[PDB]
Amino acid sequence: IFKHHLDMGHNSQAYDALTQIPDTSRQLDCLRQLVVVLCERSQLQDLVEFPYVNLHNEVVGIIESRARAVDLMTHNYYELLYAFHIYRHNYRKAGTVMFEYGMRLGREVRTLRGLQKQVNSYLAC
Amino acid sequence: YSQEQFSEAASLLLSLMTARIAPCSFWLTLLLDALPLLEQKQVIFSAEQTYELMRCLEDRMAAKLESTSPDEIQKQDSSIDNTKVEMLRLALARNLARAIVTEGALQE
Amino acid sequence: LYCLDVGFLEQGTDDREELMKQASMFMDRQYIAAIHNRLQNTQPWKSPGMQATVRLAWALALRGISQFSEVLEFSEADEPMAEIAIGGNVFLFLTEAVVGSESFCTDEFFIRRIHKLVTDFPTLMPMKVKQLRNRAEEDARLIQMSMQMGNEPPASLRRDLEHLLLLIGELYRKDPFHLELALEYWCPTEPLQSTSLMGSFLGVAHQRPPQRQVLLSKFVRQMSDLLPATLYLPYLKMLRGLASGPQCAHYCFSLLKANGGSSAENLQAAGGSP
Repeated sequence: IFKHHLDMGHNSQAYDALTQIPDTSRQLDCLRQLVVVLCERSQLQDLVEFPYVNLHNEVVGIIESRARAVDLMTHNYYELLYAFHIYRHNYRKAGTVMFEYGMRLGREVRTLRGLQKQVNSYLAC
Repeated sequence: YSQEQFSEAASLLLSLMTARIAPCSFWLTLLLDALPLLEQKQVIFSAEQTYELMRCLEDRMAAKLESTSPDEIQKQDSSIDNTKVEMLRLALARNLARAIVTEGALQE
Repeated sequence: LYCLDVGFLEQGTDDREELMKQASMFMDRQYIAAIHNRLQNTQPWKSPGMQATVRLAWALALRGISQFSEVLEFSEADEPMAEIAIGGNVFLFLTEAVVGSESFCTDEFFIRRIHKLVTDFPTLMPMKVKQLRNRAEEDARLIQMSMQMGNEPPASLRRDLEHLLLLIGELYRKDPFHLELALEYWCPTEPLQSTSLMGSFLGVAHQRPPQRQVLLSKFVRQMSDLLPATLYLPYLKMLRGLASGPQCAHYCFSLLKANGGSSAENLQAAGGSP
């Protein structure tokens, strides 16, 4: 039912189908499916405006793992967890995301685009 | 602004801050100017635009901290003004989340 | 050398097949077989240096041919040709006779041909690269134990990689044209930037050179961190060769900065660069 909700793009309806799911393991799996498909569909507002609760830690773990997993330029998951932190008033936590991603840029990248971005991240935190 | 050309407003403001205009008692007003741009409930500015905007915001912030004294501040206005600073940057960062989600969805 | 210059064959190339058809070596079915049989036969060689040269060159040619040939393919004689070539120290022969001659600076094409020969040698024989690396390391071990016991290194010494280091270092102090072919050995994946390097991808994310030069400069980057003391100096000839030119100098500066900092592998005279 959830995946069909995805197929015809009823995102709120998919969210409700997900909230229906009892098992936390399948909840995490379908959460990963949801995040991947929404990212590829450029449906970002969905991810934030989701009012998750008690699934916040599942989403946090998923997004941080994918941040470990993703390219810095072709993927924005650190910024997504950022905006999540804002959406949940997470001052210290959004700062942590920014400084961390600035460190990651300092490691991976030595380009001027990087330079702009490390400055952005350290400053933001 | 009174006729609501916010884009050129931002252009002029960015130009004048990167010009670093007006004395210390008036970079007060330079800082003060950003409030309606904060008040934007709908924006058309680029993510890079927001970048340089906030860049210069805290750039001038540190600069104002030091213009007062090279390691201190002594102006009577700063304290409560600093409070406004925190609330305004609060609103800023929330609108930054808003602008970035819009811009990312703008690529849809 | 130009006639044998077939450098497109190292990896699969889109133009490789038509280069094959308008190449004489393949339109003559008797070409490759004829030279292979003749070289494996016995011929006068007034200079073992050039004899080793020709054996090495035909071996690299057959090695390149084999990866995309099935009836003009030879890979059996390459190994003995290569062993004869390295044993005859073709490296020093070419270092002295050709490069030492200032008749060799007449055309840029000379430099180009030697440079692609240089890039050709390791990519085709990675097994030989590893074998010679280990053999140089064990040579260092033998010399170390001989000095410890107060004796001389056992038997004879083979220093072909030493010859290569000396040769290429010497090579890249000799160019009027400033071809910057050493910048190839400086991949732009290496973090380095200047007020002219914005046209490069070190101010913009990501750039990957061709596989052969990536392998070469990468093997260089690891040799920055693994060294036996017997090869310490010819490797330094690498260094002074590459030290020519401003941008290559900046790249080598970056590489030694990587070799800089606290470590345990640039602090050693064996297994790393002291």
